[PDB]
Amino acid sequence: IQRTPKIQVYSRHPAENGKSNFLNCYVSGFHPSDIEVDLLKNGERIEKVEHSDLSFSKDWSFYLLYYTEFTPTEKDEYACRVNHVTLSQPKIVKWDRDM
Amino acid sequence: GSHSMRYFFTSVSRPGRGEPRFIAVGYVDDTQFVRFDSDAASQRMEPRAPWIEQEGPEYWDGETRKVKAHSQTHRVDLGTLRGYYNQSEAGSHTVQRMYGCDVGSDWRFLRGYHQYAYDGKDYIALKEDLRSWTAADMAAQTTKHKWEAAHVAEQLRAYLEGTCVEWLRRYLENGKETLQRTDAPKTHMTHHAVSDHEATLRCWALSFYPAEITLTWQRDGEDQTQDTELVETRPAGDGTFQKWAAVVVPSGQEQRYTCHVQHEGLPKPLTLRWE
Amino acid sequence: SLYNTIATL
Repeated sequence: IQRTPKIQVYSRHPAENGKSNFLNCYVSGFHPSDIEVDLLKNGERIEKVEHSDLSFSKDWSFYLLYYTEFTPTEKDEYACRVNHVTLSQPKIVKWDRDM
Repeated sequence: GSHSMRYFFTSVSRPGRGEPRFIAVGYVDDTQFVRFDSDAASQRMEPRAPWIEQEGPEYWDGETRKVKAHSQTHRVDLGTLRGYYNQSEAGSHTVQRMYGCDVGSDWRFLRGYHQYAYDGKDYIALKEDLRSWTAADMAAQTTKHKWEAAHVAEQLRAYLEGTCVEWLRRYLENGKETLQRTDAPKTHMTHHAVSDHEATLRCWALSFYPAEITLTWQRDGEDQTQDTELVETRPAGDGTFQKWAAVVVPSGQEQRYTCHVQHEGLPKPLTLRWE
Repeated sequence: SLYNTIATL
């Protein structure tokens, strides 16, 4: 069977302009495991992104955490781009400081 | 005060060229301590937690040898399953396995498990009694008959009740500084005006461990589920977790709502209310 | 610590 991914974009610590932090894109509940995940800065792909080791839940669906060190500003925009077999087109979730 | 140890294994066939992708991770409660990735350069079981780096060479050589034997069994299984289901060799398929043991508050064996899945669905699992099997379909039925005659359950029961419990307790002591410590959630509430007459109250739970937690909203001392939103618990990335719950309320009536936080790291539940 | 033996499907 196939399962579409749930997506959450957020920072590790409370966002504060000028202060180093970490940007996370958490994808879960999907199947199969092959998935493409990219973090974006003003529409452009970030190179220094890493992710956790593939693991799964009780229902067998997978989850992965993608992250990168960053420094938020009042202007720069951030978002997570996810593509999967269950998706007609790449899905993009913009980062929201209050979420 | 219960604890557990679990191992997760995933194998994905690649018909185009080569062997299946194999990834294995080990966990103690919600802390990952080891991993193996067939795509990595080391080709060895590797440490993912500081407290496991205490084990000597014989440990790592032994774990590496076993995880490799594990990947080879999965490689064979993918082929066997492809036949059981009469499927083409052109498509990629997935086999997953999870096993482990739990110790109760008395630190004695509580329960063990060994489950298997093909393409994201239950295939065969070892029952709680650790003597009988649960087969989802007729492909799994053939597997079950073969494992009964070979007495696979008995062999597993010996590991799950013995070796598994013994090593879980050893890891718990070696990494007691973190593994036997609970991190109470750090809470606060935010307020956002959505209109001239409505506002959203968001209750935050940050940097807590273990992941298990319950957040609930009440209005005038009574549980409320309508007009609320609860996100799934997520990893902070530093070993802890995060969660929040939000409710839409009439501007000026914020004081009627209370957020209730339950977590084992808290002597008694927390109650937050907006200023 | 991983299990030593593992039977096939």
